[PDB]
Amino acid sequence: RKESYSIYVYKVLKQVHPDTGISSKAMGIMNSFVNDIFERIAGEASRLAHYNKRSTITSREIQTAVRLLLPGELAKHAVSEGTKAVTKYTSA
DNA sequence: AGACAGAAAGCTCAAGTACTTAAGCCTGGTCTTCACCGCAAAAACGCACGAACGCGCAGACCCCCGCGAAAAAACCGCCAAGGGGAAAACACCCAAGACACCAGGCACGAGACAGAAAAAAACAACGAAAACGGCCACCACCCAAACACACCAAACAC
Repeated sequence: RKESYSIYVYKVLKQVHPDTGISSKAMGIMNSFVNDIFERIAGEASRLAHYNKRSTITSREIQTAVRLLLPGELAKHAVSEGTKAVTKYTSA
């Protein structure tokens, strides 16, 4: 039962485009994409942590990594989204 | 009132103490110039876990061989337009000069802010029980794959 991001990418698609489906080949592309972005961000956060002699990866490390990797408006909106989500989550 | 005496500062004259020098030149050799202090991190050896090792079974799936339809791939030929060569020329860039700027070097001052130290707690990891989200199995539906018709419209000729 080798695990994947499929259910979520289909949930998000159904939210943004209720009448649009997804081929298996394109679904594979999305899984690869998610995995790749995950590894870019986590790796940058790891480097940041090591440089500053810290042992925990917190939201600050992730935010900075996002700012370093995502170009322009992609970064600005991603940061907004991430901040909104961690705000909503802490205040439950 | 004055005359006598005693008590004074003074003054001088013997003991004790601090300080100084100690011939000129010359030749070799040997020895030594922070010592004792102790943390860093590279390393020794035991102990216990557990990750990877072995080996055995399952079967999935990769290799090989077969025949046919179909198409792309190979070969040949005309030829046109494109790559390349030669030529003009003009004004774009390099070169040389004189005058001047500001980069560079050194200096000192002030202090913002980086690195360290000591405290203190909120936050992450651990063990545990728990149940529901995400996976597999398998069904049915309809998007796009396909074939057949057709109108449309770019191409090139004149």
